[PDB]
Amino acid sequence: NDRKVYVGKVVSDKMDKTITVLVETYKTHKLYGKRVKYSKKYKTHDENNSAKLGDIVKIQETRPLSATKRFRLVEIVEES
Amino acid sequence: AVKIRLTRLGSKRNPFYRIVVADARSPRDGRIIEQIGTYNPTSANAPEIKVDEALALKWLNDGAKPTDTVHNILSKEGIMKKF
Amino acid sequence: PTINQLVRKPRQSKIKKSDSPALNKGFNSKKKKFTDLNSPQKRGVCTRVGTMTPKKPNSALRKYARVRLSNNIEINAYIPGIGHNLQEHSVVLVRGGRVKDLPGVRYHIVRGALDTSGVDGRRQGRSLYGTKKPKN
Amino acid sequence: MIQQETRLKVADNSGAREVLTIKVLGGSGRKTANIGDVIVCTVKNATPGGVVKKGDVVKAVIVRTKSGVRRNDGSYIKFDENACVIIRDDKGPRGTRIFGPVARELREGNFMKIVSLAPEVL
Amino acid sequence: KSAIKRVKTTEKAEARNISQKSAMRTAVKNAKTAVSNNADNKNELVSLVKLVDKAAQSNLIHSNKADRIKSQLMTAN
RNA sequence: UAAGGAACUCGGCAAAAUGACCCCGUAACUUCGGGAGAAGGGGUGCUCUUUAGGGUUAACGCCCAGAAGAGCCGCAGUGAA
RNA sequence: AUGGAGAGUUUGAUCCUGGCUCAGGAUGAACGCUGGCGGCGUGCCUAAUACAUGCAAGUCGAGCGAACGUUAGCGGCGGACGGGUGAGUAACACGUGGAUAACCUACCUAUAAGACUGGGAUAACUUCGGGAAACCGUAGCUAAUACCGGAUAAUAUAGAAAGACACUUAUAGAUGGAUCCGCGCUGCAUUAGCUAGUUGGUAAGGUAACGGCUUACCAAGGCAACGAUGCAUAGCCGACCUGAGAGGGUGAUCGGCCACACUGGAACUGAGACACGGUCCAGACUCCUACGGGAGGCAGCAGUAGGGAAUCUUCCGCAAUGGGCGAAAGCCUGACGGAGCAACGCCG
RNA sequence: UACCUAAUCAGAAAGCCACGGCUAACUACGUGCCAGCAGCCGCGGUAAUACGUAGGUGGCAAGCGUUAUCCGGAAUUAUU
Repeated sequence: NDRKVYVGKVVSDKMDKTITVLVETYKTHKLYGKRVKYSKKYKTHDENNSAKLGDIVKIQETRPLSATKRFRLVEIVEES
Repeated sequence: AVKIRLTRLGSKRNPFYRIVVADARSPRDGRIIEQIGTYNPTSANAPEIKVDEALALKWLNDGAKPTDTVHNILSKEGIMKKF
Repeated sequence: PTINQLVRKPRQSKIKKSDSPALNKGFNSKKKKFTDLNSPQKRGVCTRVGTMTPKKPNSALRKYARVRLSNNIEINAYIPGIGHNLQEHSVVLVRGGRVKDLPGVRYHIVRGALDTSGVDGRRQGRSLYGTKKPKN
Repeated sequence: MIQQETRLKVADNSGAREVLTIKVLGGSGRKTANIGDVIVCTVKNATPGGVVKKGDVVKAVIVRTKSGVRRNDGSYIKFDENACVIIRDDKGPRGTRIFGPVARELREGNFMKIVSLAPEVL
Repeated sequence: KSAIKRVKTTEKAEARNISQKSAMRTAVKNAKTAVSNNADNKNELVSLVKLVDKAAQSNLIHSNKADRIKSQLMTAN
């Protein structure tokens, strides 16, 4: 048992140590066969490490303790 | 009360019973706690008593007996004479 | 304002009109709606006698006894053959079939069916047209 | 004291909801009528459905009146509003149920059917 | 024919006198009252013993709810 | 002024209804001004708390009433015109 | 690639695009009938058609009070499970996975467990005024492995009532549900738009869980085309035909699940519901009638009435397969089995 | 009381349809725009074996004509 690797890009940035993150999910047409895509929306409890518009972050699985934030991790994968 | 109920599933008027650790409150299609492969009483092929109760050894210690009155069916599965 | 369009026109199916306008009918009385039940034949109420004398490709005085069926429906029905029912105000099964190039009547009437079966004159049918009395 | 041009509230499920007195049967010169009296009225307000439609001439019998009748023992019994029941020709209710209390003066008027369906009889 | 009280008895166990359930609720009403008043009822946590001569000897409360108060108690000492 | 409520009469003639403020809500039609106070539905006494409206004002002293509660009395609170 | 593919239709014959009148099998079928015999199956398909019914399923002392293993009736114990019809969720509801720092895990049997500790007592027995039944009165009681919390183990580091020559804290053997996303879902031109704590913030609790649940506050044309937001409304699937394959269909079966129980609505001690025949409340219904009442499964079976070109008997048994009662024994069952059923296909 | 070669009594595959055809199919009478026939054809105002009876014929199978429901028909919002 451990955590996951919810790495993505943070677009929105609210106050009170709160911000949402964007993920990625593949999608294909079973009846047709065309390939598409979709991005998940999960908030993360950050302080100053997680920026916005560019700065990537590697969020890990953890206790939600928020209205939307399912995972919490300040570990940033990049910095715009 | 939790014995080896014979899950009566398959076609109509010919259910393929499969001995499995089931409860007495859930007859026929209920809930199997420890599945034991499946019994074939077709009497037309070699593989018949193909029951795999390798994980059903823990079931025989607190709630385990006969559900569909299968003494000869359990006779092949001799996992006693060790207590 | 701000009301633009995105989705374009797709490949819609060609418009079609259901044939035999007398089947799949059922006017409700508790909801006053056409409750469809996929019925290939309804009832009828013979209360008229037609007489289509002039026409085109017929050269004979025809007729069309308008018979009102179930679900409050009225259609120009006609009895095909020689059968001459003499029982008015009686239910008559609507023959499952339309006419062929006959301006006026656009439906047929089944022989017999809780009414005047017909005549025993013909005997080459022995299947429809209220046939009976099998010759030995 | 129900006279001509008097609106009463029907107390049954016959379809009618309000009627208007047209004439008080009982004799030539009769002016008013009380509980246990038959009168000819017309439906002024009906409910969707039923057997009685609007603008119909039917016969009814008074069962409740603002001015209560007097008993022979010296007792009185007044109600809060006037009401009647659309009867047939053989003193039979046209409805199937009665609402509110009913006077005990209908027992002497041979109205067993109407008095055996009333919730209360005082 | 057989009164059910082992299957769907959610409302079957909720249809009679609640006086004993209300009387037990008044006894567990000092949960924070005795803790805020430092009562001797929650004293000596070696027992609460409360697992050798309590649960079976004489007990009539809830499950999870009681377990929550049966964790800090009976173990603190 | 009991029951009823235009049954009176050439005809609701003459009575009788409605009416002040405050709040909500308002149709067809239209020469776009209007219709419109459309229609319709609520509220109003006295006492004590609060915390606040322009203030005579530092002031929310005091007072004009702004809200927000809590109470008391009668059949009835623009208790009359 | 076991490898589709007729015409007419237009001059007086014509080619050529185009559409079907028309060379076939299928037809949950009925049908006017000429329907020898039959193995097997479906049968209010027309009908969540209204309502007289036969009617859900009875019991138990190894633990207690008849006259005589349980015989006194309390206590363990399916009325919601067998079932029935599918209007009802255009969608995790089902079809379909890992799962759970969204997680509870009551529960079912074995061992610790020493039968310990506060106990009176309980239905029957029965002191019993009357009542058409439509209900108060007169009331003492007697039990039973019915049965009662604190100090000595479990997130600390503030054990009992009794089994034959039953048993309890801990838990196992076992066990039912809530959940993430990846999957099934109509179009409007004769409508072209919708959410405002729409979009993310953390704190009053408490349940399978974080918690935009409310918690203090939070934006402009922002959301949304991913027609979100309106509808369409259907029980979902495992399936059978099908172009020759390329294309296309995609549910009658028979089981899982999801429903429903005159109509709604609010609550109710024992172990997991809104209860196919417990409550209360109201509404329009059912019928007899002592003036008060009873109320309705027929949504369990088979029937009377419904209009079906178009569909099962108010018949026997628990053989057996069951499970629930229940030391065995006893004991339960229109669950289920067997007979009436039509050319329903029988091909011999 | 299946298939069954057994007692071996005599218990019956008829039928309906097109028939000039299209599409494997007819001769005499009776009809004669009267009626029939009547998907496609059309046949009826005289010599309609297309009509109705008799002798029939092609089909198939204990029967036959009928009604509403997919696909041969043919790509026909074209997707090959």
